[PDB]
Amino acid sequence: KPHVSLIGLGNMGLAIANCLIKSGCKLTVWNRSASKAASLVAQGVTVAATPAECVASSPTIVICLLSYDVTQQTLDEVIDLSGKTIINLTNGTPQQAVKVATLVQQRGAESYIHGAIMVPPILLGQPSSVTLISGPKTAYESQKELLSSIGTTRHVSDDIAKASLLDNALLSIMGGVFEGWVQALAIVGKAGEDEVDFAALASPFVKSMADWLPRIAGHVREKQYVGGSPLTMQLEALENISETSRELGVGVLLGSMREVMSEAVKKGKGGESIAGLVPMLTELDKKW
Amino acid sequence: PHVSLIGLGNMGLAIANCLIKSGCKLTVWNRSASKAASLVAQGVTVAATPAECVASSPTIVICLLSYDVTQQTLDEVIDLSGKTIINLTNGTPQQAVKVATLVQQRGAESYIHGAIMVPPILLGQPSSVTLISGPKTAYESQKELLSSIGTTRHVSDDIAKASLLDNALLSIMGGVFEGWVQALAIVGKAGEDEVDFAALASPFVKSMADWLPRIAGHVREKQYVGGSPLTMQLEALENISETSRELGVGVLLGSMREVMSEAVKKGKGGESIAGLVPMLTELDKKW
Ligand SMILES: NC(=O)c1ccc[n+]([C@@H]2O[C@H](COP(=O)([O-])OP(=O)(O)OC[C@H]3O[C@@H](n4cnc5c(N)ncnc54)[C@H](OP(=O)(O)O)[C@@H]3O)[C@@H](O)[C@H]2O)c1
Ligand SMILES: NC(=O)c1ccc[n+]([C@@H]2O[C@H](COP(=O)([O-])OP(=O)(O)OC[C@H]3O[C@@H](n4cnc5c(N)ncnc54)[C@H](OP(=O)(O)O)[C@@H]3O)[C@@H](O)[C@H]2O)c1
Repeated sequence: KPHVSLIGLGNMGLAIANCLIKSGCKLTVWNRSASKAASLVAQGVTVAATPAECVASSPTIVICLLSYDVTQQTLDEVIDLSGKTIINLTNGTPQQAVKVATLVQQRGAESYIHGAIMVPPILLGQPSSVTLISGPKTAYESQKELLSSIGTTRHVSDDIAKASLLDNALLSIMGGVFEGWVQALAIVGKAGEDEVDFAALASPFVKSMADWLPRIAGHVREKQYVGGSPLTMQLEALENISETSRELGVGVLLGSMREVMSEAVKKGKGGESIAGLVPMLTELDKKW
Repeated sequence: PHVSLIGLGNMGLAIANCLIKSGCKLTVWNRSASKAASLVAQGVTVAATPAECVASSPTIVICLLSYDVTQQTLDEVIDLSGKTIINLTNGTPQQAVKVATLVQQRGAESYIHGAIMVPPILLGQPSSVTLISGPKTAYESQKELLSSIGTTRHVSDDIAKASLLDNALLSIMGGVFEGWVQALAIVGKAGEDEVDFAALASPFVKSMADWLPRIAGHVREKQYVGGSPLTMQLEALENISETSRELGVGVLLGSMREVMSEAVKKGKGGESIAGLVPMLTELDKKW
């Protein structure tokens, strides 16, 4: 029954709380909306009135808030972190991880590790469900056992910023997948198809796309841009998705993809593979 | 078995090589005739014109860039009497109906539309699925020939269906690529190995793949309540932009940020990803 504090009782915060409770720990919680602790009071959880009193209560602080900005606001009056390990499970950018690591260090925190939970709340605590962890190996190692309450942790690096870097990279893929999937479902739906039957038909094709991704990552690393699926042809197919959508009276996502491919053609990269879009991104700070 | 092919691009040349490998008597036409050079050794006949290529065989395969190029290339093909047309040219549902009409008007026996769902290098593998729509009988007749490009799947008697499902599947592919390109740009600029990243990512991408049928049920059942609201997802998309700015790396997923923003405005911030589908079905708009 080690003492753990948890800041944030949102969708993911509350799933974290339940995992930590089941693990057999003595849990102090704080949330802006204290009512979100209501389902935890019966399970023997203490609700601290302020972030400060919450952090005082335990040597191990878990944070799972909306964002860095909300994390900075919440930690504002948390003056004393002596002998505390911070486990930050708040989505943010690599520098935001470094910024919170710095905020808690300046306040006497013993250590900081950052975690990206890669599943929705309902999956938290399945050994299958993976959380990526970055920060000092000894710090991970001391929290490993507690952290096993939320599923399998993968320590990806000693660098505090890395779990967030990989988080942002993986959420990029997820964002792209959902954008395409939502566009796919709007088209088949409006045209009077059953979305569940379409999904059964799509799943084998979506698995093939997943299997082509490593080959593409190799192409990117080796700057090998020639294949049988040029950007000119792919752009023509995206334009037909727009027209297909228009024909049905449905809206059109993938605009950034259309824009970056349109410009790619302009710069005489029209004959390159999808791997050729990566240098379009790495060489220019722009929102397509 | 006499087959005519119109189009010797990346996919057209792969089709040609499948049809040769399966013992067709191939006649070809392409705007750039030189693209038939690898086929002349193998005994293929090059026709001077679309008309003379179509004239040469009972069964016509078309694999051109677009509908526009197809109608422009069929401009002086005025006699399809006796011809069965297999159109493997990507296009809209309405374009498939237009070519079917265009080719009927000129005397074609029948017309089927197919959508090849693999790159040329995988064409001819039984694992490679080409969606076919059109008359069952017309498909039944061509099924044997088409076995050369892999496994064909007759999705509907309705000519427009292969192109409907094609556009739907290519939407997913374009999203997946958009995401992957963003991910690779981010981790590459950060000094990570793209191939080691891909190994790490693989389990996670397969997991996303598995989530999609559930989301389809949510869309059909109009069930938009879960533990992953759009406000939370938008916040994460915004962090991908800032992560990218930190690295001096460009950012895609613009239409995804935009539609989620409007969702939040319309009071749908609490909804799941499934709550985006009605944002699209309601309004003709580019996001
Ligand atoms: N599917 C998921 O839910 C999921 C999956 C993986 C990772 N994550 C990550 O987990 C983190 C939390 O996500 P969530 O799903 O728990 O989101 P959520 O349901 O929106 O909860 C957000 C949390 O942030 C707090 N908050 C927001 N604005 C605040 C403010 N201005 N001042 C103080 N507190 C504020 C909320 O307090 P109130 O309760 O008072 O609103 C709540 O505790 C995010 O960074 C997210 O990306 C989530
Ligand atoms: N490549 C793939 O991975 C892939 C996968 C699945 C489906 N497809 C679909 O298959 C079709 C063929 O794609 P592809 O990869 O063969 O594209 P491609 O390599 O761009 O070839 C385009 C073909 O259309 C011809 N063409 C273009 N503009 C023309 C014009 N104005 N007049 C006459 N002919 C013209 C080209 O002639 P020239 O040779 O003279 O330029 C060439 O034969 C497309 O609809 C595509 O979406 C492709």
